[PDB]
Amino acid sequence: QVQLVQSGAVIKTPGSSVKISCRASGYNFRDYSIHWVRLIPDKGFEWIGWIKPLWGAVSYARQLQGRVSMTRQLSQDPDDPDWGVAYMEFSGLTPADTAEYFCVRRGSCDYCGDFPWQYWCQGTVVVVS
Amino acid sequence: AENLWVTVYYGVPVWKDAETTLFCASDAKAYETEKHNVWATHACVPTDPNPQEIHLENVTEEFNMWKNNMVEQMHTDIISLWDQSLKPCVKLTPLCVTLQCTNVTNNITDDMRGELKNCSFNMTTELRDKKQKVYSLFYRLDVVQINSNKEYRLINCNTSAITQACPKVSFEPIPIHYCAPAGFAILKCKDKKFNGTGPCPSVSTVQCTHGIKPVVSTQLLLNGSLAEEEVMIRSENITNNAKNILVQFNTPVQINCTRPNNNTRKSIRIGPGQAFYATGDIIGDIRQAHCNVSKATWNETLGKVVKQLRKHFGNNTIIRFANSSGGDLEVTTHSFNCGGEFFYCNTSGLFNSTWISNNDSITLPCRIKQIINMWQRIGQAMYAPPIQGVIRCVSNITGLILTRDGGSTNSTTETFRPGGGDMRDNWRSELYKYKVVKIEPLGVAPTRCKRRV
Amino acid sequence: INCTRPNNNTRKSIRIGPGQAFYATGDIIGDIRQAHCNVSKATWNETLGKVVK
Amino acid sequence: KEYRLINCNTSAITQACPKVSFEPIPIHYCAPAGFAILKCKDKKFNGTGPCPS
Amino acid sequence: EIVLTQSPGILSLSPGETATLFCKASQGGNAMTWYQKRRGQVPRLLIYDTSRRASGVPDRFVGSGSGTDFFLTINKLDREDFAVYYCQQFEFFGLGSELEVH
Amino acid sequence: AVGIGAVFLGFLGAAGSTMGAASMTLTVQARNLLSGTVWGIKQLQARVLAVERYLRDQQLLGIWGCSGKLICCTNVPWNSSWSNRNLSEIWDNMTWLQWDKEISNYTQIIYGLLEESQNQQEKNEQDLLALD
Amino acid sequence: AVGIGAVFLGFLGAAGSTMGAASMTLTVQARNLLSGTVWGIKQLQARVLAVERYLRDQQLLGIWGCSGKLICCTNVPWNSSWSNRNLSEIWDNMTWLQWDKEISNYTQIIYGLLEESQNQQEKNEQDLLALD
Ligand SMILES: *[C@@H]1O[C@H](CO)[C@@H](O[C@@H]2O[C@H](CO)[C@@H](O[C@@H]3O[C@H](CO[C@H]4O[C@H](CO)[C@@H](O)[C@H](O)[C@@H]4O)[C@@H](O)[C@H](O[C@H]4O[C@H](CO)[C@@H](O)[C@H](O)[C@@H]4O)[C@@H]3O)[C@H](O)[C@H]2NC(C)=O)[C@H](O)[C@H]1NC(C)=O
Ligand SMILES: *[C@@H]1O[C@H](CO)[C@@H](O[C@@H]2O[C@H](CO)[C@@H](O[C@@H]3O[C@H](CO[C@H]4O[C@H](CO)[C@@H](O)[C@H](O)[C@@H]4O)[C@@H](O)[C@H](O[C@H]4O[C@H](CO)[C@@H](O)[C@H](O)[C@@H]4O)[C@@H]3O)[C@H](O)[C@H]2NC(C)=O)[C@H](O)[C@H]1NC(C)=O
Ligand SMILES: *[C@@H]1O[C@H](CO)[C@@H](O[C@@H]2O[C@H](CO)[C@@H](O[C@@H]3O[C@H](CO)[C@@H](O)[C@H](O[C@H]4O[C@H](CO)[C@@H](O)[C@H](O)[C@@H]4O)[C@@H]3O)[C@H](O)[C@H]2NC(C)=O)[C@H](O)[C@H]1NC(C)=O
Ligand SMILES: *[C@@H]1O[C@H](CO)[C@@H](O[C@@H]2O[C@H](CO)[C@@H](O[C@@H]3O[C@H](CO)[C@@H](O)[C@H](O[C@H]4O[C@H](CO)[C@@H](O)[C@H](O)[C@@H]4O)[C@@H]3O)[C@H](O)[C@H]2NC(C)=O)[C@H](O)[C@H]1NC(C)=O
Ligand SMILES: *[C@@H]1O[C@H](CO)[C@@H](O[C@@H]2O[C@H](CO)[C@@H](O[C@@H]3O[C@H](CO)[C@@H](O)[C@H](O[C@H]4O[C@H](CO)[C@@H](O)[C@H](O)[C@@H]4O)[C@@H]3O)[C@H](O)[C@H]2NC(C)=O)[C@H](O)[C@H]1NC(C)=O
Ligand SMILES: *[C@@H]1O[C@H](CO)[C@@H](O[C@@H]2O[C@H](CO)[C@@H](O[C@@H]3O[C@H](CO)[C@@H](O)[C@H](O)[C@@H]3O)[C@H](O)[C@H]2NC(C)=O)[C@H](O)[C@H]1NC(C)=O
Ligand SMILES: *[C@@H]1O[C@H](CO)[C@@H](O[C@@H]2O[C@H](CO)[C@@H](O[C@@H]3O[C@H](CO)[C@@H](O)[C@H](O)[C@@H]3O)[C@H](O)[C@H]2NC(C)=O)[C@H](O)[C@H]1NC(C)=O
Ligand SMILES: *[C@@H]1O[C@H](CO)[C@@H](O[C@@H]2O[C@H](CO)[C@@H](O[C@@H]3O[C@H](CO)[C@@H](O)[C@H](O)[C@@H]3O)[C@H](O)[C@H]2NC(C)=O)[C@H](O)[C@H]1NC(C)=O
Ligand SMILES: *[C@@H]1O[C@H](CO)[C@@H](O[C@@H]2O[C@H](CO)[C@@H](O[C@@H]3O[C@H](CO)[C@@H](O)[C@H](O)[C@@H]3O)[C@H](O)[C@H]2NC(C)=O)[C@H](O)[C@H]1NC(C)=O
Ligand SMILES: *[C@@H]1O[C@H](CO)[C@@H](O[C@@H]2O[C@H](CO)[C@@H](O[C@@H]3O[C@H](CO)[C@@H](O)[C@H](O)[C@@H]3O)[C@H](O)[C@H]2NC(C)=O)[C@H](O)[C@H]1NC(C)=O
Ligand SMILES: *[C@@H]1O[C@H](CO)[C@@H](O[C@@H]2O[C@H](CO)[C@@H](O)[C@H](O)[C@H]2NC(C)=O)[C@H](O)[C@H]1NC(C)=O
Ligand SMILES: *[C@@H]1O[C@H](CO)[C@@H](O[C@@H]2O[C@H](CO)[C@@H](O)[C@H](O)[C@H]2NC(C)=O)[C@H](O)[C@H]1NC(C)=O
Ligand SMILES: *[C@@H]1O[C@H](CO)[C@@H](O[C@@H]2O[C@H](CO)[C@@H](O)[C@H](O)[C@H]2NC(C)=O)[C@H](O)[C@H]1NC(C)=O
Ligand SMILES: *[C@@H]1O[C@H](CO)[C@@H](O[C@@H]2O[C@H](CO)[C@@H](O)[C@H](O)[C@H]2NC(C)=O)[C@H](O)[C@H]1NC(C)=O
Ligand SMILES: *[C@@H]1O[C@H](CO)[C@@H](O)[C@H](O)[C@H]1NC(C)=O
Ligand SMILES: *[C@@H]1O[C@H](CO)[C@@H](O)[C@H](O)[C@H]1NC(C)=O
Ligand SMILES: *[C@@H]1O[C@H](CO)[C@@H](O)[C@H](O)[C@H]1NC(C)=O
Ligand SMILES: *[C@@H]1O[C@H](CO)[C@@H](O)[C@H](O)[C@H]1NC(C)=O
Repeated sequence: QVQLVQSGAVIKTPGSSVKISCRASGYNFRDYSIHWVRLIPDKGFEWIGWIKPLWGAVSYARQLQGRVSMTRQLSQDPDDPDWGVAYMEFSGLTPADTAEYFCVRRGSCDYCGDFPWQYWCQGTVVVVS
Repeated sequence: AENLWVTVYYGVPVWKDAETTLFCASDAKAYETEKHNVWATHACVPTDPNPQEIHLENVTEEFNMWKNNMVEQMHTDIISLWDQSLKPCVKLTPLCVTLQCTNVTNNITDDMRGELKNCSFNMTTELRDKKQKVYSLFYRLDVVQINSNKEYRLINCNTSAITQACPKVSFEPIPIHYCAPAGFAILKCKDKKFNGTGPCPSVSTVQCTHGIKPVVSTQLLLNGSLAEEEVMIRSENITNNAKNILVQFNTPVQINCTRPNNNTRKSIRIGPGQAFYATGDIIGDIRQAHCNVSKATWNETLGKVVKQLRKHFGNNTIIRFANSSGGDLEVTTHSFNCGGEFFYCNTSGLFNSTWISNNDSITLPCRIKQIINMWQRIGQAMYAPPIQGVIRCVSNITGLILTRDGGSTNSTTETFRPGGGDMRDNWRSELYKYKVVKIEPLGVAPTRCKRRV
Repeated sequence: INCTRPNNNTRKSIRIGPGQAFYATGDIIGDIRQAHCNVSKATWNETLGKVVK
Repeated sequence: KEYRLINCNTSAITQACPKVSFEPIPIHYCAPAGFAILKCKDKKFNGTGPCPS
Repeated sequence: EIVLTQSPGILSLSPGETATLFCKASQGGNAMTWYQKRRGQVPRLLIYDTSRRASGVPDRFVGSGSGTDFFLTINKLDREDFAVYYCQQFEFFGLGSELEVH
Repeated sequence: AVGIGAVFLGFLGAAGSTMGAASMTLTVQARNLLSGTVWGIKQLQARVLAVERYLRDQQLLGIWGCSGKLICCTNVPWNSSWSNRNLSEIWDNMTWLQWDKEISNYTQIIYGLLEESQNQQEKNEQDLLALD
Repeated sequence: AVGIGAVFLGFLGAAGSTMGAASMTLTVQARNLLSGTVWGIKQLQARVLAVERYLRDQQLLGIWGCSGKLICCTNVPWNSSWSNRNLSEIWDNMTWLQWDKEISNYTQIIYGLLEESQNQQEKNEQDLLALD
């Protein structure tokens, strides 16, 4: 089975920095993208970015550039080659960032594209004040 | 009369689409460099000269580069050949040891850092009782700090072993020919304009492909096959921004790269019959290895690709470029293997431009890693030996790999960035013209004849 | 038939050298009991009566 | 008071990998082209002799 | 940029019936995706590639449509089916719809 | 005599043309079918897969009326409910690639019809030479 | 028409029954004969052993009168000193498994008789078409 785990909730001062882990377990980590997305009240969804962990190739959205960074850490041993860690990092915090964040993985079928994300994390609520 | 009778026909020329294995074969000149010094002559029948390339009339088939097979087994086969070319070579187990290091003799400005470190340590001799003190040179990207004094260790000695390549076996590519076994055929679209998907109205079958030289490169693929007239862009779903964009342009643009530092190799013995190659003295001034391209040809080819790219996004569109966004080392820069040594060379100086709606040479600096790890396997790190003398290499830049930024929120500009990603796309730049089909004889049709008793 | 070992066990990873793992047996959280097996009485006696017959 | 391992005077020793499991799985046997496998479906057949179905 | 438009949206009905929400794209040619979000929970995938169902999906959810216009139709409404729904072409998103018990 | 005539093409050369012209050459399409350190296993399984396919085809042709004729006729009448085409158009209009999608539904039955027909004809001629 | 008739069995299905009923089906017993990292060597030698056996049988049938008839007759009279059985009983009484133990002694001679008979018939018809 596929499993994702996010971090605990957080309140931050304005103009701060926040680092969020997304831990993945249950599949070969070197073969799938990881996307980050946000959810604000009265806004609907809003896509942030995507990262491939085989070389850590990332891409960010245009209206959020210069304020975010995505890294990864693989698993290096021949015992448990599946688990992996993604790290999101967000700087230049505003009060408008009051939201909930999610890291997702797509479905694994044949006609599965890339954007129909199947598996989700349990969501981290972030309050800035 | 009206009692038409069935008639069976053996050898009706018709086929279907299928998937199977394939066949590796090269020329006879690769056997002249004897005793398997190049790879792909362990497993290579020599190709027969002038194979048939028979032409066809009316028949029209559809192709698809994106769900095409046989590229997957090519990516398997190169990895398997790479692994088969290593087990007869020596391991480097007793080298993971505490290193006493210092700076090389150089009038160093304080704010600049040394690219070379000079280390000495202990090593076993041919016997078991004697041990000796020896020294060598290393790059900064291979040693890290263990933690008065100052000492280092190798980067890979906490997760894996390390295998040295043999200095016999070379690294340059050679034209690999692919061939189908008995009972299949390989089709080929000879159309002048075919983007990469759909029907092609002038086909031709074949038994063996053209020459394919496998080179490994992350951006700006080299020594490739250029298209006929225009500059063609190809993608799977263009409005999707997850997929890469392959650009094949018409005229090749020359590129030079060189390392100028003269180098002296040195042979340390590990024990009985084990050689090891250090990097000894440096005769000359310490300069920095770099690459040159011409100015105006680069600017003109970028104008070409802007003019061709404007058709897929409307005419009144600002288009710009930017360097790589981030990630690990070998995907920001572009990376290749010249002269039996690996280069990682920064590319930010080329992708900085913007384009409105209506003699000098560019250099760029590189770096040199000695240990490598291609394909990011979990327990496989490979050392590479140094070489002798000043090194330079000339090549033809042929194609490009791009990625659109996922720009929402109402912006007319569409920036583009280079992104290496998979190794599969370099082969997909060359197998965009072949699908494999399976013969089926024994058709059956009605006509007016009847078998007598 | 049931069989069980009740002692809680903690593994531990020693490194031998470059890329070699080795697994010891670390601390023991709990009382040291003895691993054993249970079977039912009457079913066993009845099946032995069957095979005697 | 000191000890050593039991096997270190006659042999080396290989650790199993913790990846590979040990539970059995249903292995099916099959005959190649040009043979067949017979099967006695008789209810009482001790293990030797003719079987009529 | 491709903008999605959601139709009727605020829709109050009784159990046991059928219902249908509408969405319209600014650019045709692409596929469609439907997402369900319940109250205080994690969203869940219903429809990808405009007609295909995910795991754990009863087939009484049927998506359809062509070009730019896509309909999502649920027959035989249940109590757990009252939720918030989203249409999805690419990284873009629609505003949503509301299913309420009447 | 011949200044410029159509000589011959490679195998699958005629396959764009009509079936009437394509039926003139079959031997070319028939001959290019047999022949022209882990890798040896892949080559050997490729070769035995090739000869396995060819032997299956030879046996399946052998159980009908014609073993090695390469062109046969038989005693099963064409039911027009399969094809609904005129005789005049098929030999001068369509290709085999065009043909195969049209006759794709009605397969695997015609083969059994040929089997039963050859079986009954063999037992009847067996009875004929039995009274002979 | 047919409410309940004997449809067909698997291969070796009829083999308990008499030879007269078993001779109605041969194609089933004939078709299930060809097709349906050290281990690949065992599979490859199994497959080539299978095709070696089948090709030996095809050649041995080819050197007699009938290449691909699947039912033959020839010009060698049955000597009753081998079998000493009536005609009336064998086709309605015995099975092939029952038959093979009875005819097990007189083998390897009948094959040579067929060889010589086919050879002499071929050279005589050769002389016939020689004067033709
Ligand atoms: C894209 O394709 C181009 C075109 O081939 C490649 O450019 C060539 O790369 C090869 C590397 O394999 C270069 O070959 C090297 O040339 C050296 C110089 O050779 C000259 O000198 C010798 C001796 O005097 C003359 O006989 C010869 O005619 C040349 O004039 C050689 O010294 C090299 O060989 C060394 O290695 C072998 C390995 O054991 C030793 O045996 C040799 O003794 C020697 O030490 C090698 O042959 C070649 O010069 C490049 N240029 C051209 C124009 O061909 C690009 O490399 C390729 N792109 C990429 C990215 O690789
Ligand atoms: C790929 O190639 C590109 C092109 O060369 C590289 O891009 C350049 O990268 C450098 C990073 O080093 C950019 O930043 C410059 O670094 C200087 C280093 O700072 C030293 O000096 C200051 C005092 O000036 C010390 O305090 C410090 O400790 C260092 O010792 C800065 O000084 C530069 O500042 C310049 O601009 C500002 C603004 O105008 C002035 O105030 C300064 O006086 C000075 O003029 C500068 O910030 C550099 O800008 C990049 N080039 C361009 C054209 O932008 C990439 O780095 C390379 N890729 C990789 C991975 O290296
Ligand atoms: C853009 O990206 C898409 C993927 O996101 C990419 O793929 C194409 O998508 C279309 C869908 O519009 C595919 O067309 C389908 O192909 C399959 C192949 O068998 C058919 O089964 C499909 O049939 C439809 O209709 C049936 C009627 O009942 C349904 O049951 C069935 O589920 C389908 O709804 C349909 O024809 C298409 O195959 C792919 N691929 C290609 C190469 O076209 C698309 O290529 C990208 N580009 C563009 C310009 O859209
Ligand atoms: C990468 O490095 C290679 C190193 O070989 C370099 O290729 C060489 O470049 C030079 C100069 O660019 C070429 O020399 C040319 O020679 C031709 C024929 O001899 C001449 O037409 C040229 O000028 C001659 O005539 C001029 C008067 O018109 C004179 O002023 C001049 O002195 C010459 O006599 C020109 O010099 C040489 O042919 C190539 N060699 C190869 C193998 O390519 C390449 O230029 C470098 N890359 C870049 C982008 O600079
Ligand atoms: C080996 O260990 C296993 C551990 O799972 C054990 O199997 C379990 O045993 C218990 C008790 O023997 C079983 O529980 C039973 O549940 C059924 C259905 O719920 C009931 O009919 C039984 O009693 C119920 O009703 C009684 C009144 O009639 C109540 O007094 C009682 O509390 C129950 O409510 C009975 O308890 C259980 O089903 C099994 N589970 C499995 C998976 O087998 C097994 O017994 C052990 N072996 C031996 C030889 O003891
Ligand atoms: C770092 O590299 C340097 C050179 O790049 C190495 O330094 C050299 O080490 C040798 C040791 O045998 C020195 O040789 C000695 O030189 C003196 C000079 O007269 C001579 O009298 C001795 O008999 C002997 O030949 C050599 O001088 C020295 N180089 C310099 C410039 O001093 C060194 O081994 C490397 N490693 C370090 C410093 O850990
Ligand atoms: C390579 O091998 C040499 C020789 O075996 C090592 O030299 C040894 O280094 C250690 C620590 O540097 C020395 O221990 C020191 O001894 C002195 C006086 O004996 C004492 O003051 C220190 O506190 C420390 O105990 C040791 O004596 C020395 N041996 C010799 C023969 O020189 C060397 O460390 C090895 N490694 C490298 C990287 O050079
Ligand atoms: C690459 O080549 C292929 C093949 O020519 C192109 O795919 C084709 O693109 C056209 C659009 O220019 C499609 O036409 C569309 O057809 C639908 C059918 O209903 C119609 O409703 C639209 O209005 C439009 O006319 C066409 O179907 C499509 N496929 C084929 C097999 O022709 C592709 O666009 C080319 N370019 C790129 C950048 O991929
Ligand atoms: C792509 O382009 C951007 C913009 O040119 C590059 O960003 C630049 O990155 C370098 C190093 O990451 C920054 O240099 C800084 O130097 C100070 C000197 O002490 C050091 O303390 C910092 O930690 C950092 O190394 C530089 O400021 C930055 N430029 C800007 C305008 O932010 C980026 O590196 C380029 N990508 C590649 C692969 O070259
Ligand atoms: C297991 O099954 C086999 C087969 O039924 C049994 O073997 C058979 O055992 C009987 C005795 O009950 C044998 O009969 C004896 O035959 C000789 C022949 O001369 C006769 O002189 C004796 O007086 C007695 O009647 C029989 O030959 C033998 N074999 C066969 C093929 O039937 C076997 O006994 C069964 N039980 C066990 C525990 O093995
Ligand atoms: C070797 O080179 C390094 C790198 O320049 C030197 O490190 C410097 O050390 C001094 C004092 O510790 C600092 O003030 C400098 O800022 C350091 N440089 C850097 C780039 O951080 C080191 O001293 C050199 N060692 C020798 C023996 O020359
Ligand atoms: C690189 O270094 C080597 C080693 O010194 C140089 O080779 C020397 O060349 C001179 C000139 O002919 C000879 O006298 C020496 O005997 C050579 N030494 C060896 C070991 O062969 C080489 O010339 C240097 N490369 C340059 C200067 O481009
Ligand atoms: C790189 O480009 C050059 C020209 O820019 C190619 O050189 C031509 O090669 C063909 C085939 O050998 C010759 O017929 C021409 O005479 C060459 N020169 C020109 C000006 O066309 C070269 O083949 C390309 N590839 C490599 C590997 O160097
Ligand atoms: C066996 O020992 C482990 C290790 O202590 C126990 O796991 C702990 O369980 C408690 C209760 O949830 C947690 O607070 C600890 O964090 C757990 N530790 C680890 C390392 O996971 C386990 O419960 C024990 N088994 C029993 C008591 O049956
Ligand atoms: C090995 O050392 C590097 C040095 O930074 C470190 O990042 C890595 O986590 C280490 N791995 C292990 C398994 O200790
Ligand atoms: C490329 O060349 C054209 C014409 O020489 C010039 O107008 C343009 O500015 C050049 N490109 C850049 C980026 O300067
Ligand atoms: C942007 O483009 C031009 C030419 O490359 C120049 O002003 C500048 O060096 C470029 N930016 C960077 C960061 O190199
Ligand atoms: C190894 O040690 C055991 C310990 O009792 C002993 O019985 C055995 O004989 C020894 N074998 C050898 C070869 O020494």
